[PDB]
Amino acid sequence: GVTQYYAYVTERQKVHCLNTLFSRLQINQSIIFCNSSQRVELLAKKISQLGYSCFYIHAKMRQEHRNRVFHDFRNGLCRNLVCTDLFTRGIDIQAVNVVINFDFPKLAETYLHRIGRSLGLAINLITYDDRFNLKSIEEQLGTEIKPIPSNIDKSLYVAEY
Amino acid sequence: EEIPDTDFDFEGNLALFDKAAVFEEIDTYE
Repeated sequence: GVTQYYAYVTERQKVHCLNTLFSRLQINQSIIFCNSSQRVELLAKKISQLGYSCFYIHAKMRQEHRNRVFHDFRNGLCRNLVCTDLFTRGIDIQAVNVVINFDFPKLAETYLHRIGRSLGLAINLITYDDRFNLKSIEEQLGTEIKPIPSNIDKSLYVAEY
Repeated sequence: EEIPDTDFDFEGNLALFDKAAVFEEIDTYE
């Protein structure tokens, strides 16, 4: 029940792409992954400049800070969460129906821990430099990540549908 | 930082990546 897609972008395109996703997807809540703590804080600052509420969570924080933020997220205080690879036992927030890999992971085990489990969309931002990791992860998981279509069926991720 | 006034062109940009052809090149040479 998670539909996986990729957009092909360059680093300089990623934010405009992300703004278009925010604009056109029927997001209830979303989780956005980056490949480091520093880039997480950078993207949270940027999402806030584009107009969207977000929280953020990363490896360089006290555990209890992270727990409270995530409890505040679960209760709907913000609509988007920006984070690093914090999930071990899966994502059990029901309202999250769109997960975004702002940075594509390197390892298949990283990718699995991001994408289990939003009905939901997993949208991958793929650069030329991610090409080997895309192939490796597709092969290891036994999965296909399809190109993002111009119209995403609402029945794939909006629960009223 | 670069944000045009129009929606991001997903479709044009996906034409810049011939996924199945790249993968085959990867398997052949890389």
